[PDB]
Amino acid sequence: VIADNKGPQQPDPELNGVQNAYSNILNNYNNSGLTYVRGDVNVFTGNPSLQDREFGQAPLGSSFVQRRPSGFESIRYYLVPETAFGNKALQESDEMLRAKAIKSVATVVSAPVLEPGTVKATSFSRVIGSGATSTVTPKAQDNVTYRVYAISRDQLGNETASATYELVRFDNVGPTITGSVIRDTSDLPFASQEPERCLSDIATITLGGITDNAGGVGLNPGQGLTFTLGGRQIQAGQFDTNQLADGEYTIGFNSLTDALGNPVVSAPTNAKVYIDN
Amino acid sequence: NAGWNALQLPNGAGAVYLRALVVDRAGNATISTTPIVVNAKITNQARPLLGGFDAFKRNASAQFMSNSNAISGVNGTAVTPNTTANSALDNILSLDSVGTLTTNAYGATETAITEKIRNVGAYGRFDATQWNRIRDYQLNTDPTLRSAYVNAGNLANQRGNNWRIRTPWVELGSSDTANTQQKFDFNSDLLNDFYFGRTFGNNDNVNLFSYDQFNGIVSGTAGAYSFYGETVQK
Amino acid sequence: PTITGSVIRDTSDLPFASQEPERCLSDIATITLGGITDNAGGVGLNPGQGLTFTLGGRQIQAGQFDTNQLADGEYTIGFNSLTDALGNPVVSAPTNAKVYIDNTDPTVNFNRAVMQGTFASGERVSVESDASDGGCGVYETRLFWDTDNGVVDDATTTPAIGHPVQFARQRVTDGAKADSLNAGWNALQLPNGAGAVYLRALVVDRAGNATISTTPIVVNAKITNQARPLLGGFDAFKRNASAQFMSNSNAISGVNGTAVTPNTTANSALDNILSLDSVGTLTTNAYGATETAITEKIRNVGAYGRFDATQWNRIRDYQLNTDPTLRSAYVNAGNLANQRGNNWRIRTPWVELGSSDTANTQQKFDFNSDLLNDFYFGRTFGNNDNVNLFSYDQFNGIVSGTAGAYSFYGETVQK
Amino acid sequence: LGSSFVQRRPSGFESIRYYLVPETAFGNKALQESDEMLRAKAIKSVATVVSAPVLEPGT
Amino acid sequence: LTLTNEGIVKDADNGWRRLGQGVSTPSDPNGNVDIYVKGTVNFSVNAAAGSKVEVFLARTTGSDVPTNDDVQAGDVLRSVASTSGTETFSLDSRRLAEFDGVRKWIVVRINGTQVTYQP
Amino acid sequence: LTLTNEGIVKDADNGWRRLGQGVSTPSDPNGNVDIYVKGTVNFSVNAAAGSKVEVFLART
Repeated sequence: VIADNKGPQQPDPELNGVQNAYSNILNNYNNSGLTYVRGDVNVFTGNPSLQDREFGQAPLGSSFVQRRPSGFESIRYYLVPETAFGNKALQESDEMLRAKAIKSVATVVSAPVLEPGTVKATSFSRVIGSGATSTVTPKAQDNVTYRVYAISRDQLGNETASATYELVRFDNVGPTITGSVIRDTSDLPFASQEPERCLSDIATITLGGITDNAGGVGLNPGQGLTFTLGGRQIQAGQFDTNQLADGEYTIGFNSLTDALGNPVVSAPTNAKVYIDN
Repeated sequence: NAGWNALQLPNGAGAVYLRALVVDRAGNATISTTPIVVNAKITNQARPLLGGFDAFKRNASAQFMSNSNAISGVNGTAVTPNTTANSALDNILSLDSVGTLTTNAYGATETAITEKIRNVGAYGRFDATQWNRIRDYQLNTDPTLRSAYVNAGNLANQRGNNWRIRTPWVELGSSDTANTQQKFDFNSDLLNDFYFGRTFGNNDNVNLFSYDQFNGIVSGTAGAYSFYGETVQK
Repeated sequence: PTITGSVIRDTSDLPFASQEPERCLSDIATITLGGITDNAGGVGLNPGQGLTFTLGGRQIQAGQFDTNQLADGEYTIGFNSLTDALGNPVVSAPTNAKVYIDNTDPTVNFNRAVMQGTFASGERVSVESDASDGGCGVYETRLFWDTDNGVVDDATTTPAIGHPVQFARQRVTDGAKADSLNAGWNALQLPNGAGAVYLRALVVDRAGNATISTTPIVVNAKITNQARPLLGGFDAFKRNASAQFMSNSNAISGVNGTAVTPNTTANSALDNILSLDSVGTLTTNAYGATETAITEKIRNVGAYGRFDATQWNRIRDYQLNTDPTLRSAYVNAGNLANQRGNNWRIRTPWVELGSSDTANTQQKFDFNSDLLNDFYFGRTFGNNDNVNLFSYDQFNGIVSGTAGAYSFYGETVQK
Repeated sequence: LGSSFVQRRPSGFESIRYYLVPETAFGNKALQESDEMLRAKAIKSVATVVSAPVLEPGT
Repeated sequence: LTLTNEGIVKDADNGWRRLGQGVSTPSDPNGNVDIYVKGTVNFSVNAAAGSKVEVFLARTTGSDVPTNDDVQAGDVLRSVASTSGTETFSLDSRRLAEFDGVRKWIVVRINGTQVTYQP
Repeated sequence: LTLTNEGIVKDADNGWRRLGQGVSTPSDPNGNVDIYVKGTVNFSVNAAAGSKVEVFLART
């Protein structure tokens, strides 16, 4: 018989972007060692030079001149929510124990990769998809911080877990904008019957805002949308309506995406006001 | 039953002691020792070269230093035990692959007969204070030593001969092949696997139940080895 | 009211210009924005009112724009709709061009020649490397062997050269997401010497994003490797001129009586020839013997052109200190700086032009070139202006034997 | 060491061919010089007068 | 790489051809007929339907440390759990450049037991 | 350690499997088919009824 009780060398997971319409990537977010992804991400092995252990020269007189382990078999990728690691009783040391621990609390698991793949693909490539647009399986969940681990196993099933993981979050939901209104505040000489429809002289405008979803990547810093009425740019506060012609006008706004380039999800409809001076 | 790849200083002959530590379910612990002799191979003529290494928090950046075959104090990037699930507070021990080589070999007949690097292992050192407490208990304080229903001399002799050792190094894992960043890197929260429910349930006083040093060993096929590491800020 | 389209284009050439300066984008870009005008003979629009433009979640103004402020991905320049003074809507809208922002260098590693011991001089070494890019894709890959590491003092040459020397190259046509370069190098070493040699892979993507990976090996001189090959007279001269040979083995000589300059025209008379005398060129390495001497022969006579020192210095300075990505708020500025400080602190490379090989009827190993860098002038990247920056500054050669010993010669380019 | 043969056995020399290229064609600086295989491709691209390949050194 | 009417092989970046050689003088003649390959070449392997098929370059296991020869995870050319009767894989001739001009083998394993070689 | 439909061996702490190998390049190919074992494995030995049976590791 031949004995094999050691798994291959530890595989290193690595992340790359995907080049299509609905995917964006940020490498480091707010100095937290976190990668933000919209759409698809590509997980591969950064060191396909790993070999199965135990290897080396056989002892003198052996049946072979070198040790012949069972040999490298496969690599698999595991996404584990960060919160699951609040349980400090999970094993770190003894890479086989680490692999068992990772398998215990895994939520998103990829199919094992038996081949490094073609020349045009990365080493043992897998794709993780997110959002409605993506059709790539498996699909992770939004607003969850995942640890990405890789486990490499040999022909007898001996497993070893990565010495390091990757930190990834997903965000596939765009911002939303609140409504804006304009009302008549000039009563002299005689107040308007309805300030909401009939407007004259100085008016007061309150403008809405744009916010990204709670728990998402957020908007780009120091970015705010602009508002127009008829053919003029309007700022919140007091505004002289004499500066533009009479007729029906409505408040318009420009659309902005979030930091991951997610389109605006919901936009309001503003009231139509007639200006009669 | 296990296998150990023998290691020795270059061109040296020495005695190496294999120790077995066994604990029962009430916390009764014993250590047995057996000696062997290790001779360096003919090819074993120099310690493996080490590149820069550093231990740093995961969200931080490395500041490498050249302190091979020694353990360095706290540098600009401190490492501390992480009791929470926050992945940003984990610790990384990284060794540069560019400076890491072994010169051991066996011109030759158009093909050099050489020795390769076999393993890059990461270890966490047992806390010195906790180990000192355990050792003092096993040597002088255990009540069983003053027990009237025991051979107080036989027990003291069998312990004085096995427990007079320094704080152990716990095998965390192997850094193995270099990454796309040309590093051998290992990640840990620097919590002792003897405690925190991994082996025994001990939670309080994180200082006593966390590693005080984050270390690594580079070993080649010829049996030569070098070690590096940094003290834990704690 | 009519509105004109806007254009954003890549104008950041360091370190390497982008293949498509208006699709793939990297670092600083230039934006030209259009405008809104009322129809001729109309009221003429409200006064002091203009359009505002955005690019995927940022407000953008015409001029220089740092693309590091945005994530990598597909974007289009957007604008608001503005009506005229009489409230007439916009009549027509332009569909602005779709662009891709990529500020991430390719990931590159070596699988073969890792975790290494030693090689013997003269034996072939299998060098295998892999590269990938998620953004605009892998374009060009080059492989070099270097003797010295962490040195930036150009204009110097050690007895073992001490500069990266190219020995393999590859190009991807379609900008695929990944590629692999596999090559063989004949190990070289100084006689009766043991040293460390670094194999470097330089990979560029399509926006000009460049990376370098390094793996160390040890080379031991063979038993037969006991002396450097003897070199005859050599000279670099214009094709229509005549040689003036000199004896400066294992060194690089300044401009002699026959200058060599880059030739930007088709005139064959202005080409440059590097010539080495075959009479004085020998190898003394060997293994009386049994009536037949066991010997070592000369394997290769290769011609190289050195990368310009000023251009290389600019590229290196950009990769080490100036790249805007280093100050980017969406990157690990420490990891990136560490990974570059460890691979880009090298001297100007030597580009493999060809092999002189067997001696001619004139008893010379001769090579012909116009001394134009193959990185530029449309061979790899489109760079035409300032011929001084984009032409070789040295015309050099290496003579290597079967035992792995080698010697080098060459002359500085007058430029 | 240990190879199936004691020396390397390349596919072996086959043929030589001659190409006449007008000098003006080299006004395009984008044509390749380095990487002799690339140079051969470049020469084949702009060849005008091409001789038949010669398989023998001749009498 | 078929032979043209002109007397040379057709132009291609990748291909293969079966060549016979002989060497002598001073030694007694010794010859070999081998498949020479350049660039990236495609190959096909036949197996029974439903059989797991694995294809390796050089070694299935057993790294030779003294000769600096290793087996790596990346050396698997192809591996399918189930096969419809035949499999197709690709080989880059520039891999293992140390063996330029000598034989290197492709190893095929069926059901984890049956092993065949092709130089 | 039987083979699953997915293409890898089933998960177990102890088991055995018969594996064929080959090694070559530069050397001529040489292969072996052996029973590989991991963990603690059970074995059976047949003998005539009433016969004393002894089993040793390595050497008698």
